[PDB]
Amino acid sequence: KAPQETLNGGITDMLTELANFEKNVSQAIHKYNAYRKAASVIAKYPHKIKSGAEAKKLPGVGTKIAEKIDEFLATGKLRKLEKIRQDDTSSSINFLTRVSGIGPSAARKFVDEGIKTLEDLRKNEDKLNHHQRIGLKYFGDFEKRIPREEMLQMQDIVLNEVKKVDSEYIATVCGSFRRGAESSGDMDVLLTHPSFTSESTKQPKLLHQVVEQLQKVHFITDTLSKGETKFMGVCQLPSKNDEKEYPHRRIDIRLIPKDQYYCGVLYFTGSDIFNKNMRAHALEKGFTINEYTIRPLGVTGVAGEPLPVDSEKDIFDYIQWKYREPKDRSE
DNA sequence: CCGACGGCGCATCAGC
DNA sequence: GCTGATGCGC
DNA sequence: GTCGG
Ligand code: NA
Ligand code: NA
Repeated sequence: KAPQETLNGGITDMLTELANFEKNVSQAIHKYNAYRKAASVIAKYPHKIKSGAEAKKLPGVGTKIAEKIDEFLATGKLRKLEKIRQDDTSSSINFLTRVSGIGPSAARKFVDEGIKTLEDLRKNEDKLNHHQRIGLKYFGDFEKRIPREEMLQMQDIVLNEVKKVDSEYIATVCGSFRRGAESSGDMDVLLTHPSFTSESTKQPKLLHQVVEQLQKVHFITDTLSKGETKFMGVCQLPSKNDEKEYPHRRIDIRLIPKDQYYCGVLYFTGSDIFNKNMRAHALEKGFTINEYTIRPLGVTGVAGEPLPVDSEKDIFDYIQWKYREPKDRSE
């Protein structure tokens, strides 16, 4: 259950700025993660907060954050923020990172080499790599929320081609999209083939082939990176005659060994909080999970040998939990 | 006090 | 050349 | 930055 706007947005928002600043400008992921974490739980939090103490209570919340929360309650702002908002470099530094391929080093490098806008980018592509190129290119597309309708749509295309290419494959769209989301950010493609498993001799072709196909059929426009197992690229929906071009979008496809799929599936489907809790119970029944497998916890304190997973269920099976519907994997 | 905090594929870079 | 290390995104 | 050894 989550309410939150006229409630604690002021806070969650400030925090997010904070987080960004750490990541991008700071180069402190942990700190970004920390601020995000705080931002989340408080998001979920049913009350009109009234102080830090109140929030301290939150798990994630703490001293400094709560300190902030007081100024903010009191002032309606965070002074830190104003100097940050007013500091040149920082902002530009935060902006550029928006650009897919551009991280904090690049972004800071650029800003030092004077570059600090799309333009500068545009006027400097000899100074960008591919990934960065496509990202600059697709800048607005990417930040576009994707529509499930489309998702569905997109969902269908990717779905058949694979089917066209080979019949034995398996794919599945994961993410919020799997969780039943009205909208998404990208398309996570989870796939595998029978001929591809754990101790098996890999067919790059497999993945290859699925790409090409989707390529062949002008589904996937660009290509961020690709190798025997992972492919990250740009894809689009064929334009309806006299109907303006939709947006281009993120899509990644992942190939997995059949023995680890569901784990992968399960893993990749989320939620994140869900995974945590699950990791927990699964543990309670004496096992340790991950993206790949499920292991029987050692009678000692830890002990190898992964179990036979033929489904998501099975997973659920081992830990004595009802096979949850991806829909309610909210946690 | 102090370490962990997800890890990994894939591209490009520093080096030998 | 290639190895490993670093950036990036997921 | 927060949590927890
Ligand atoms: Na706390
Ligand atoms: Na970026």
